[PDB]
Amino acid sequence: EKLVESGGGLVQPGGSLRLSCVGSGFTFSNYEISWVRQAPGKGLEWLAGDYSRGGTTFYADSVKGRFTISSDNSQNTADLQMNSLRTEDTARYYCVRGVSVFGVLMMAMDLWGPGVEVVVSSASTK
Amino acid sequence: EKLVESGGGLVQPGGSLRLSCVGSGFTFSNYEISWVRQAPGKGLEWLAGDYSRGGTTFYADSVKGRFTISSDNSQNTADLQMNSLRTEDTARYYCVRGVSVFGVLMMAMDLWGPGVEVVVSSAST
Amino acid sequence: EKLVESGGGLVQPGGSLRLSCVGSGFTFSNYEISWVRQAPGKGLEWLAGDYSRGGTTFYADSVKGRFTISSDNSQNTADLQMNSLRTEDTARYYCVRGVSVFGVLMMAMDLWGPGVEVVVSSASTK
Amino acid sequence: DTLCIGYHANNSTDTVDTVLEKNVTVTHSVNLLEDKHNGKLCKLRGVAPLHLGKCNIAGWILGNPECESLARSWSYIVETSNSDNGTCYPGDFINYEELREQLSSVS
Amino acid sequence: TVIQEPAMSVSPGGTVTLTCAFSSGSVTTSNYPSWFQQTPGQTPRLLIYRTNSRPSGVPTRFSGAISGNKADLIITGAQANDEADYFCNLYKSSDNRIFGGGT
Amino acid sequence: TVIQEPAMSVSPGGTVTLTCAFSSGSVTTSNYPSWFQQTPGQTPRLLIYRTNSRPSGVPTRFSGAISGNKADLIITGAQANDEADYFCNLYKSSDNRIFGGGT
Amino acid sequence: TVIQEPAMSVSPGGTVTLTCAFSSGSVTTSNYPSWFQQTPGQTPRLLIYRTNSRPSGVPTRFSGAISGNKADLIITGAQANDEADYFCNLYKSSDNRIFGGGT
Amino acid sequence: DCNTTCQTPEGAINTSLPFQNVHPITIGKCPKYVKSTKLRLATGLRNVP
Amino acid sequence: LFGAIAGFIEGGWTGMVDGWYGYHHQNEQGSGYAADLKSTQNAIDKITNKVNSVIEKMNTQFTAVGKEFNHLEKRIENLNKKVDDGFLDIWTYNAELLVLLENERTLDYHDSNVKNLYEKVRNQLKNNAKEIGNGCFEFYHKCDNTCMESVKNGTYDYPKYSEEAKLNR
Amino acid sequence: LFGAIAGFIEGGWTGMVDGWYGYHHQNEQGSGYAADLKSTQNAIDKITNKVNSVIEKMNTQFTAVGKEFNHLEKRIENLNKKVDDGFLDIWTYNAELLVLLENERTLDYHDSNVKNLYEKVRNQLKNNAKEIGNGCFEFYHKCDNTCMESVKNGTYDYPKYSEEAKLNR
Amino acid sequence: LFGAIAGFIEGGWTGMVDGWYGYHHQNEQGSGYAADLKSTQNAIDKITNKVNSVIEKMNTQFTAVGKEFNHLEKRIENLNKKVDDGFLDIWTYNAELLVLLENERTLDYHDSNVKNLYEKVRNQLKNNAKEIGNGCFEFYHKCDNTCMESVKNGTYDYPKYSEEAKLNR
Repeated sequence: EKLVESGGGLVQPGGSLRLSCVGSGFTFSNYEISWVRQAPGKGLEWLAGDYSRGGTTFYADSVKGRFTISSDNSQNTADLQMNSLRTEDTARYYCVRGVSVFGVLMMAMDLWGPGVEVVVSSASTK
Repeated sequence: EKLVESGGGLVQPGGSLRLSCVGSGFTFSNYEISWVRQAPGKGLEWLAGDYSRGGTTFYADSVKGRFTISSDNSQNTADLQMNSLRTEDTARYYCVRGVSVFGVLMMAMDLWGPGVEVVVSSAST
Repeated sequence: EKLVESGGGLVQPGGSLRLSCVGSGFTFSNYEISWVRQAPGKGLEWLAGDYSRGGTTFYADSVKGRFTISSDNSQNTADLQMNSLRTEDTARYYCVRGVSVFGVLMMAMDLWGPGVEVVVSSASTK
Repeated sequence: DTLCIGYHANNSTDTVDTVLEKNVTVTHSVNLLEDKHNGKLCKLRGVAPLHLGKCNIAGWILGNPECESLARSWSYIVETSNSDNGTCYPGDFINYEELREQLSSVS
Repeated sequence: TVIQEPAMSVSPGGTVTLTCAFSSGSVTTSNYPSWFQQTPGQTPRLLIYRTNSRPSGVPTRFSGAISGNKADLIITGAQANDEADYFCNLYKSSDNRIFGGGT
Repeated sequence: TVIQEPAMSVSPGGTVTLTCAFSSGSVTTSNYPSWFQQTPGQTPRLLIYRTNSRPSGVPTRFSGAISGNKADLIITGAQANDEADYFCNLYKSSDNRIFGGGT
Repeated sequence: TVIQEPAMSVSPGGTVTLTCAFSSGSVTTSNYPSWFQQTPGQTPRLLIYRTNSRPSGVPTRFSGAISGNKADLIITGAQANDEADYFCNLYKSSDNRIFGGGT
Repeated sequence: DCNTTCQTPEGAINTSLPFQNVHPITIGKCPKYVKSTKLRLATGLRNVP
Repeated sequence: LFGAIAGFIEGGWTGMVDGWYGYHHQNEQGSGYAADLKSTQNAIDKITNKVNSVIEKMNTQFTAVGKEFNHLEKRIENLNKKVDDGFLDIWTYNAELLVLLENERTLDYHDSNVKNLYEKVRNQLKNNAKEIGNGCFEFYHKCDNTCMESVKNGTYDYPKYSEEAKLNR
Repeated sequence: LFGAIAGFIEGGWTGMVDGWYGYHHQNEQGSGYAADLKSTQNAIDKITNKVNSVIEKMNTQFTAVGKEFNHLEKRIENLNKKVDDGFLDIWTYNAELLVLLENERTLDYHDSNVKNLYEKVRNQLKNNAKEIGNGCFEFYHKCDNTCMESVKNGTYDYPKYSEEAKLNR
Repeated sequence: LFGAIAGFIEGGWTGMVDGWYGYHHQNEQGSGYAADLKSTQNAIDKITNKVNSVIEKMNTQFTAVGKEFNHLEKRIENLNKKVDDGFLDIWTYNAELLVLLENERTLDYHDSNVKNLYEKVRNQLKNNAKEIGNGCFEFYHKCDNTCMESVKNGTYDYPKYSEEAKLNR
C-alpha cells in the first residue's frame, strides 16, 4: 500500500504545474484523496480534497480559484493542477488518503506519500 | 372493444323499462359502468354509476329512487331498471365505461355505446 | 398432567424446611410456578412465584426475606425453602401452575397439586 | 439564533432499485453482483489443473503418440476445443464418462 | 384485603351470585378477578379467570362479570355437586395477589 | 350547473379556445374537467380527461388547461373534422357529475 | 487558526501532554482532532484520529483526550523514537481543516 | 499461476459477493449464478440536493 | 415512510461530510454544520451489520456444476438441465426481491433517524424556541456556542433560559 | 404501524371515490370531499411498481417438466420426484411468505400516507385552527373556498389570518 | 424505528408482568402499575399469528432423501449430491434471512405500540396535563382513581376538569 507522487520541479511565477499521485495496494474508490503542502520551516497546510465516488470537491480558501483537483478511479490516479503560482507556493506536496466508509469522511488521513518539491522562484536555472 | 345496448322501446308514462349493456373485448371487473342520457335537442346527463368489484353504486338526484343499476361481471353485463317513467325521460341512453385503477375512479369515460332510444310518450302506438 | 409435592413434615419454630414440586405431563418452561398455603380453617394465601424463563421471582410481604423459591426447567422441579419458620406458618402448601403466553402472565392458576402439610409446633413427637 | 436539523447529500449518480420506485439516487451503494473475471485458468486449492492441449482424457490415459509432450496431482482437467486426438484406432470406450468423472481430481 | 360473603345458599335448580370486593378500592378488569372452587378436603379447581373466561372443563353454567365495583360469579341451575367453598383472587400488584375469605 | 358558450366559430388552420365554468363556484383540478366531442348523430368520444391527459387516439392539437376559474380546451389548427358539439364534464361529488350545455 | 506549544521536552520514561487549541473558539469532539508525528525529513504519520482512535500500527502508549476546551495528546513512557514534530489537525468545516504549528 | 476459489471456463472469480453472472458452469466454492444484471444494495440515504 | 427526507426537510446538505444527520447553527459567533456523532455512528454500525448479514450468511460448498452425458442418456441430461434452471430461477427471484425490500428498509431507516433527531431537539427545547417549518428552531433567547453544544448533546438547560424566553414571547 | 387508519381516524369515506387520501371541508358556502391529488397519484404509481416488481421479476425458461422411466430406473424416477417436490416446497413457502410480508408493507404504507397528510395540514395551520378530534381542524378564522383550497394545495398563508385567529382565540 | 423503546422512554418495568405496554399512576390515594388490556391482547394475538404463519406455512411431502448408487453410477450420485447441497443452501439462506427480518418487524411493532399508546394519552389529556419528560404527564388538576381509569379506558372528560386545569396553569 503506497502513494507515489510525480510532477514536481521549477515553475516561474504566474505559471501552471500539474502533480500526479498514483496509488498501489488499494482502490481509490473507497477513499478521499487530499493534497497537503509543507513550506520550509512552517507547518502543514491542507489544500484540496476529492471524493470521486461521491463527486465532491473541497478547496481551502487560500487556493480557491487557482488549484483544481481531479481523480480517476479506473486508472487509480489523482491530479492537482496549479495556476497563477505565487512565490509563497514553494513547498513539499503530499498526496494523502483519508478513510471514507459509506460515503462519510472520518478525518483519518492514514496514508501519506513521500512528497514532491515545488519551487516557484523567479531566478533562472544555474 | 365495444359496448352494445339493448332493451329500448316505447312505454307509457308511469311505466317501467329495463335496458341491458353487454361488453365485448374487455372485462367489466376493472372498470366502472355508468349510464348517460341525451334528450332530443338538449345536452348529456349523467344518471347512474356502478363499480361492481367495490360494490359501490351512485345515482344522480334526478333519478334517485326511480332508477336501479345492477352489474354482473361473470356474464360481462350491466342493467338499468327504470320505474315510474316520466314524460321528460324520453332520450337516447348510453352505457359508458370509466377507467378505475386500484379501485380509484379516474373520471375517464373513454368507451361509449351506440345508445338506445326510449320514448315515454302517452300517444298510441 | 400433574404436579406432585413432597417435603412436608414437622419442624421446630425457628427451623428451616424445603418443599419440592415435580411436574409431569408438561414442560415447566412456559409456565409460572407459585406456592399457595391454606391454614387450618382460614383461606388461601399466595406466597411466592417464579418464572424461570424470564428469571423473575416475586414474594409476598408476609414471607419476604424468609422464603426462597428456585426452579429447574431441565428436571421440571420447583423448590421452596423456608427459614425462620413461625408458629403461624402451619398450613397445607400447594405448588400451583399459572399460564404465561409470550412471557406475559395471564393470572390463570389452572393446575394445582395435592398439597403437603407443614406443622411448626414446638411440641415433641409422640 | 437558529438551529436547523438536516441530513447529508452528495453529487453521486449511483441509483438503486426499490420495491416502490425505480432509479433512486442514493449517497452510497454496495454491489452484491460480480461481473468480472481475470481471464485465466488458475489453480484451485493450491493445485494446478491437468492441461490436455491437443488430447482428450481418452488419448492421454491410453497413450496417443501425439500426447507424449504432456503432474502427480491436480484439482480439475482442462481440455481445449481443438483437442481432437483421442482413440486413434476406431472403436468404443466403455464407461468413458465414468472414467472422466473419476479422473477429474486425484490426490 | 378482600371482602367476600361468609356464607350463602340457594335451592337446587336456582341461580346465585357471589360477590368479591376490595376493602377500600374498586374492582376493575385490570385487577383480573379469578374464581376457584374447593370441595372440602380436595384441591382447589379453577372456575373463572380474567372475569369472563372459563377453562375447557368448567360447565357453561358458571359465568363471571364485574358489576357495581365488585366481581360477581354467577351460577345458573345449581346442582348438588356445586356445594363447595368458593374463593376469589384479585391481582393488585406483582407481589400482591389477594385471595378472598371464602363462601 | 355548468355554463358553456352556446356557439363558437373558427377559421381553418387557426386556434380556438372553448371555456367551461361553474354557475357559482371555481373550477379546479379537483373537479377533474373532461372534454368530449360529438359529431351529430354519433356517439361522443373522449378528447381530454383530468385537464391535461389525452387518450391514445386523440390528435395532439387538442389540449386542456385551467385558467381564470374556468376549464379550457384548446384546438390548434382546426380542420374540417372539428365541426362537432363539444361537451365539458365536471366532477363535483360522487352523485354529482355535471355535463355542459354544449358548443 | 490553531495554537500549539512551540517546543516541549520530556525525560525518558516519563509522561507528557501536548496541547492543541483554537485561537477564538472551543475544541469539541465534533472537531475530530487528529495527531500526526513527523520525524524531520520523513513523511508524516497518523498517530491518533477522532481523539481516541489509534491505527493498527501505533504503539499503545499514545493516547488522546479533550480537556479544558483543548485537545490533548498524552505520551506515556517516551522512548528516543519520540523525538519528532507533533501536529494537530482540527476539522472546522468541509473547506476548513486547520493544521497546527507544531511541537 | 494463481490461487482462486472459483473457476469458470472464461476465468476465475475472486470475491466474497454472494451472486455472480459470469457463467453457470463453475468449479469450486462459487457465488450462485443469477440472470440479473444489476444487484446494488442501498447503503446511504436518498440523495436530494 | 416517516416524512422527513423529502418531507418537512426538503433538502440535503452537501457541505456536511462528517456524518449523515446533524445540525446547522447560526448565532452571533458564527454559523456552521455539525454532525450528530451518536446517531451517525449507530447508523454506520447498523448498516455495516446489514451488509455483512446479506453477504456472509451465504454458505457454499465445493461444487462441480457441469457433467458429461453421452447421447444415450438424454433423459439424465435433461434432468440435470432442470436442476440447474430451477436453481437459477430461485436464486434470481430471491436476489432481486431481497435487494428490492432491503433498499426500502434502509431508506426508511434513514428517514426514521432524521425524524427522531428532530423530535429529540424539539422535546428538549419545549417552548424556549419556535418551529419555523423547514426543520429549524428559532430561539426566543440567546443560545451561544455552549448552549448549542448542549442541545447537540442532550444536556439542554430549559430552567436556565426559561425566564428570558418568557420575556421574549 | 403509524396510528392513522383505524387509529385516531376511526373510519373511511365511502363517498370519496376520486382518491385514496383526502379532505372533507365544511364552511358557510358548502361542504364536500376532495382527494389529495399528489399523494394519491404517488401512491398509485408506487403500488403499480410494487405489483410489477412482484410479477415481472420472475423469469421463466422453456421447460419440459415430466420424464419417462421404465421399471429398471426407479432410482432416477425417485430423484426426479425429489427435485420436483423440493422445488414445489421452496416456491410455495417463498410465495406465501412474500405475499404475507408484502401486504404488511402496503397497509403500513397507506397508514403512513394518512399520517403524513395530517401532519402537513397541522404544521400548515399551526394555532390558526384547533385539532378537535378524529383528524378534524376547526378554524379560528373564516376560511372560504380559496383558503381551504390553499390548505389542500400547500400554499396556506398564516400571516393573513393570524390576527383574526388571535382575536377569536 | 419510532423512538419509544430506548427513546424517550429509556427503561422497562419489571413490575408490570400482567402485560407488555401499560401505565404507572401516582396520586394522593395510591400508586401502581396497570397493563393496557386492549393493546396487549392485540399484540399477543398478532404475534401468535406471526409465529403460526412462519411455522405452519411449511408444507412437506413424504420424502426418502438418500439414494444408493454403485461405482459405475458416479455421475448420477454427483447429480443427487448437487440437488442436496443446492437445497441446503437455498433453505439455509432463506431461513436465516427470514428470521433476521422478522425480528426487525417484531421489535418495530412493539416500539410502534408504545408510541401509539403515548400519543393516545397525549391527545386525550390535551393541555389538562404537561409532558414532564420520560413518557409521563403531570396533571394540572386532581386525578383520582376514577379519572385515571378513564384515561386508561379511553373515555377521558376534558370538559369537567378544563376549568381547574386553567386555574392551576
